[PDB]
Amino acid sequence: AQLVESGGGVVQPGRSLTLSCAASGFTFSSHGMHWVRQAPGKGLEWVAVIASHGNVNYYADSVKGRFTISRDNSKNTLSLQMDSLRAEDTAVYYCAKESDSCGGDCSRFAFDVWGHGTMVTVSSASTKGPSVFPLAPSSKSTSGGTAALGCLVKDYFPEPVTVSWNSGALTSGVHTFPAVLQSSGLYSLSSVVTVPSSSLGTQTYICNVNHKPSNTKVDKRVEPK
Amino acid sequence: EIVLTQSPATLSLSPGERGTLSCRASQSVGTYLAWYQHKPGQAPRPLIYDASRRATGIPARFSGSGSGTDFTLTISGLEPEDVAVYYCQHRDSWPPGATFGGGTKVEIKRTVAAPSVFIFPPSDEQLKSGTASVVCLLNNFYPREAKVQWKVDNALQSGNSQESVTEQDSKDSTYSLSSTLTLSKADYEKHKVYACEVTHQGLSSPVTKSFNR
Repeated sequence: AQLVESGGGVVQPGRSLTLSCAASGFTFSSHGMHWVRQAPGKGLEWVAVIASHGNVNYYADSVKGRFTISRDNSKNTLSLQMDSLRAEDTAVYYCAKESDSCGGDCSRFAFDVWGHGTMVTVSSASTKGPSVFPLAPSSKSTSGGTAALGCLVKDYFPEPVTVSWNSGALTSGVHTFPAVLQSSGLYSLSSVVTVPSSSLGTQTYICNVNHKPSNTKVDKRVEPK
Repeated sequence: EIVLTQSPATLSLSPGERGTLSCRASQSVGTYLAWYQHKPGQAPRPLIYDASRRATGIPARFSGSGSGTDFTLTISGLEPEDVAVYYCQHRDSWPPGATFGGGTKVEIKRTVAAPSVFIFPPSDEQLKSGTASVVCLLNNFYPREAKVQWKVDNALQSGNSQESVTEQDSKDSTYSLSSTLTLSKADYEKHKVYACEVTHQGLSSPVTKSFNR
């Protein structure tokens, strides 16, 4: 059985988004339904519940008065209307089905079917593509040792960016780091690779950066200065 | 009103090693306690229902036990795909809200590996645009604990750096870390020596990487 989740997006603070889940392979109206979320750097947080026949609901204090949970036992869908959004509402949201009774030994207090998760991002930032700067290998790089080089992908919004090296031909020793959110509200990440210092004598290194929201495509060669 | 406290914060297990995860409730919850496995980018996966009942398709190496306030999840021997964050969870009928523990990160334990350490001055290109980012890279180290401190003309920097750490490497079970120090171009030009001080248990002494602007 499945919960097929949709919705989500990127909005300004004080604005609204609606999330939805469609039931598949089970009797929707027979089960209580929940929303759960996970904010960056935090754990799972329960958000809201609506009873099987929509007659009782309940909210976490953190969202009470702002979010509205509802269900449609005709279309067999579950909704979360998220109004008055705050930056701290930024999170992956999951719909979840209450676990089944089983003739006495099983409770309805767990979550047995989960939606895949969808991202909600709340920020005053507006769409901006990144600047891409080289992280050139040290002049001290010398044969027999290991050299590091990379690209700094700075000041973009929203997530995500994708980075490859040499159009995907280079993967060994690559580390593309989780983006960090700057006080400016823009993201920044670095992508590096370590290679034999010897390889600087023969090999071209190009970082391929893509930020779809801004249609930004950059291919930057990284060489010793 | 119900709080679930998980420990340890991180549980480090060699492949094949047995491990136990603890979840303690702030008051009795009977057997109303579930466990989920969660990996970045996918839905939480039910492991254990009602304290001890395995969820559909969950391998026998996962077992739940306990009642009242003290609960445990046992992994009889870590397999690589078991690396994940594990949460316990409670709910009752009324009031109906669920409570989650804070999570226990399960990671692969391996031998100590010291980081290789690299520093990158800002590019002339970035300087052209009025900002200066200095980057410090700690490459492929274990365990995850590391300290990076920035010094500018020997002055300890505070509040102007951010760092990021990769997920555990699928090949060698190490971590990598990037720290970025950010200054205005003006501020950057007012100093000469930029240094990254790295402390890790794999290093006999902290390593300092530096350059003259």
